[PDB]
Amino acid sequence: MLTAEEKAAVTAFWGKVKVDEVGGEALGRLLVVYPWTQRFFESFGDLSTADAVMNNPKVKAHGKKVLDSFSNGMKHLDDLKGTFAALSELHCDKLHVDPENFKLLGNVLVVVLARNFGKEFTPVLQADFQKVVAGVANALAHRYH
Amino acid sequence: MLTAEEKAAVTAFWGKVKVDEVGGEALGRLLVVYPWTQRFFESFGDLSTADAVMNNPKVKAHGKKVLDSFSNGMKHLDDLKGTFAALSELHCDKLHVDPENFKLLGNVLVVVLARNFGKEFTPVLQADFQKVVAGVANALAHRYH
Amino acid sequence: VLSAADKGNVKAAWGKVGGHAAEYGAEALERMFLSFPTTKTYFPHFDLSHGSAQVKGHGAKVAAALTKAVEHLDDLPGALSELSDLHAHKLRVDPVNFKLLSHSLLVTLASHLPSDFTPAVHASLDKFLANVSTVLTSKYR
Amino acid sequence: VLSAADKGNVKAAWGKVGGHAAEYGAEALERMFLSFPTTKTYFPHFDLSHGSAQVKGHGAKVAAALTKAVEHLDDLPGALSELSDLHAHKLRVDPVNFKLLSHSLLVTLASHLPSDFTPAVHASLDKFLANVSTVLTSKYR
Ligand code: HEM
Ligand code: HEM
Ligand code: HEM
Ligand code: HEM
Repeated sequence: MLTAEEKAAVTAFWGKVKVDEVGGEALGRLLVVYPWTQRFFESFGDLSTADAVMNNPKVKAHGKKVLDSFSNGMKHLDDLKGTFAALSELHCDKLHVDPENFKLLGNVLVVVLARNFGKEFTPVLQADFQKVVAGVANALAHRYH
Repeated sequence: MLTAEEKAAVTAFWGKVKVDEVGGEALGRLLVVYPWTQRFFESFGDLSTADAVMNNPKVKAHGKKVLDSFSNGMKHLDDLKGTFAALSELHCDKLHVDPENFKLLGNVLVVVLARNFGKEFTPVLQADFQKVVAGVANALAHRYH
Repeated sequence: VLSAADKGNVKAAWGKVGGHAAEYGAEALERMFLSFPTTKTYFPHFDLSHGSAQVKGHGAKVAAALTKAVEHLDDLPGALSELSDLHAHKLRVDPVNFKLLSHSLLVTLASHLPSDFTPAVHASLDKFLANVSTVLTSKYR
Repeated sequence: VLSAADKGNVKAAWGKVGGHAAEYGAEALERMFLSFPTTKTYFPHFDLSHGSAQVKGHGAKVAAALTKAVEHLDDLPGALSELSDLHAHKLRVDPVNFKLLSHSLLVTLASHLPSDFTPAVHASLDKFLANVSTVLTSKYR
């Protein structure tokens, strides 16, 4: 996990991230970029086109939930395994989400932050952030590991 | 991991495995099938061709070392994380082997057993064996997760 | 991308498979379902009991598609269009599963052609299967 | 495998990159080495310091090969044969590295072309980068 710095930086940056917005774009991009992921969101309705996906109310709403868990995860960078324990159970045991997918989402999230913050999302910050999403991907993959 | 049912199965079959031969064949096929792995054994000499690789004495020799580690794991099937802590450390921390590679070797191992046992290595026996290799690969990749 | 050597090796292996393609096709499904139980989620309507006539019939379908691909090694996307359509667009199969069937298929060929399944042939077959997998999981139409 | 929409998206996005290709190519390398330090072991003879003139110059070369590939979307293997030889045969780069670089490039592009880096463009470029990656890790000689 992060050290004092990585953490603080990661932290400070996060304070500027509009979860609502960013979460809907992150989930949406996942379904667009790695389309097999749509299989898990069948109930979401129309995912027929990229526009349909990005504009789907279920996608957007679910995206916000995802980002909330991330924000929580950001408060407990110390214990990501503990914090994600329930989700680990859901995703692994009940949903059977191949863990490879957790990585794709974390990566898509970083792309999204880069998009929304431009240069402000520095190579150095990006890096602490890669640590974070890898930690989250590992916590969720626990019922595998 | 394995149930006692499966523990027994896996154990009985293994009793018949020619560690010398299987080991050398497993490592050799890895290097030939997934060529970039050759980068970690540059020191082994000539790995130019399949023939070269398969007949490389260091390859043969090292394949045995590995399978030996395998045999031991088989004995400590309930604590693979511990039994491989040392190796996890070597391969992850020192060698910087990407853990996906750990899955490739196990898989190669299963192909070799199948080539060597034919009908003896049944779908049901293979199934049990897959849990083992998955276990060993997760235990080796431990230093990451 | 396959070497000329890969293509010959694939053709050679396949010629050995010959009339047992279907059988091998069936055994592979069989091995996948047993070793990787999550693959079963894609077949809710299938009788997945050991020996199912359904899995057998399906094995023949799979084997039949693979022989088609072997024959059109220079235009797989062209050869397997209808199949990407089904796998990528219709069923939305996670790419990881294609790695499970490929492995299953190599395990199967190895056990039946121990003499023929040389490291070189193993290497080419792996590449070929990665190639088919890519075509089947791509939405290029 | 790329669709016709995919090719359109790649050509258009790369068109917007224009004269800043080298710069983006350099930033992608810097982001890669910083985020995934294991990547650095492929460049032991390089000064991987901040702003190394070596990294910047390397960035330029990587960007020029991508331009070349954009210009040859229909025959990557043919277009990148020399680079495959280098990366596959000589360097033996583990394919996971290509994923790290592809990611690194997408992060760079999104940050510099936010209004152009649409979900559609993002999908098309990701696929294009996986195709290049496949070529560069294949020994088709
Ligand atoms: C960073 C990784 C992820 C995080 C933090 C995350 C978070 C969440 C959260 C917070 C929920 C809702 C929990 C609740 O019902 O109270 C959820 C549900 C769900 N997740 Fe994820 N998720 C992640 C990755 C994925 C991936 C990669 C997939 C599949 C491609 C996936 C598929 C689902 C599905 C299908 C549901 C339930 C849908 C529903 O019932 O509405 N998740 N996830
Ligand atoms: C099933 C997974 C694996 C197991 C159980 C395993 C086991 C071993 C063992 C027992 C050793 C010798 C340690 C000693 O010197 O006492 C070793 C060393 C080594 N392993 Fe593996 N290994 C595995 C996978 C891999 C893979 C996939 C690679 C890379 C392609 C790899 C690369 C190496 C290297 C480079 C060495 C050291 C060579 C030397 O220093 O002589 N290992 N491994
Ligand atoms: C070597 C790769 C594969 C090949 C060549 C292949 C080939 C085929 C063929 C020929 C069919 C039947 C089409 C028809 O109705 O004529 C089919 C159907 C199907 N395949 Fe695959 N397949 C492959 C991989 C997979 C994988 C990995 C999965 C998921 C685990 C999968 C899931 C299915 C399903 C769910 C169906 C539809 C079954 C039905 O309702 O009849 N396929 N495939
Ligand atoms: C899209 C992916 C990539 C492209 C287009 C690319 C492109 C290039 C080019 C154009 C060169 C120099 C050729 C010349 O000498 O004119 C090169 C060299 C090299 N590449 Fe890549 N590369 C890619 C991925 C990678 C990856 C992922 C790595 C490892 C992390 C890597 C490691 C190297 C190394 C070590 C060299 C030799 C550097 C030197 O000694 O000058 N490449 N690459």
